[PDB]
Amino acid sequence: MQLNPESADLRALAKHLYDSYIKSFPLTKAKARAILTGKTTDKSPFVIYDMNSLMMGEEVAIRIFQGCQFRSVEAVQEITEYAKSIPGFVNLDLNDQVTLLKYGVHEIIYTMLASLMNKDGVLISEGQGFMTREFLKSLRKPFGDFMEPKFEFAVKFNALELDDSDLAIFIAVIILSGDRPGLLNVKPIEDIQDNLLQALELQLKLNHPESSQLFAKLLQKMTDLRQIVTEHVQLLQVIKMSLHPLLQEIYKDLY
Amino acid sequence: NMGLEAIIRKALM
Ligand SMILES: *c1ccc([N+](=O)[O-])cc1C(=O)Nc1ccc2oc(-c3cccc(C)c3)nc2c1
Repeated sequence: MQLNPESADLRALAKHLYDSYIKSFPLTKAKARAILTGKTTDKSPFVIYDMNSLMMGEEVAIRIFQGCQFRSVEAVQEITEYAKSIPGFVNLDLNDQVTLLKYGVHEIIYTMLASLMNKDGVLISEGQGFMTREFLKSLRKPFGDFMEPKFEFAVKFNALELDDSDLAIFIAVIILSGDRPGLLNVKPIEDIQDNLLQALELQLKLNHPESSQLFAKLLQKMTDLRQIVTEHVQLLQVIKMSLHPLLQEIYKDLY
Repeated sequence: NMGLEAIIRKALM
């Protein structure tokens, strides 16, 4: 591996994407991690770990889903804005742009949800609450099974120890998937993804000397992410059961 | 479906 015009153009793409990521996403992984380790005086979250702490702290399913889906709108707008900054993206057929985001945003939401999770739980009410994993898991079926696979994904994903620089290229790779159903012009999307993949591979070698197969492990995680999105459809069937209104409100902030 | 599509088209313009 050599330092040359190719590599410099790839480091320039990585920087361009990092900058547009920072403009596009107010809640970064660095900020999330800071909250979870108790640095941010500003945000010291109340921990909800059981029914009693739930009270102090202040189809049911379909209603939750209607809720979170509408609350995703801000994230969807941020990712859409982020996509406009990927070189070539706005030159693609408009329908493909829309198809790429329609499928991609769910994967990106779960990717950025991992930033808000550790093994103990997940940040809620934008940094102000912390819902424990085992409390969520304790709830009655089917609700108890909702978040547990995302924690499983998040623990394995967070163990890769990606930073925001890494994540900005990863997210771009996800957006530019040539296999999404109904794409019209697969080739120009693959052309962009090829370039982003090169940038990601360089980024990971420079930023992660500890793990020389991180590139592959991180691509495999796209498979995991695809599975979690797909599992939501199968959970609609399992569902076809009362739940405390405060837990309903909390679930509407997850995904 | 068309909700998400619409929000994305709005966002893209
Ligand atoms: C909201 C709130 C809480 C949970 N939960 O605890 O599992 C889930 C949601 C939710 O609605 N999540 C969600 C997951 C996956 C989704 O995939 C789509 C979707 C929509 C349109 C096109 C595609 C390809 C995928 N929407 C989802 C919503």
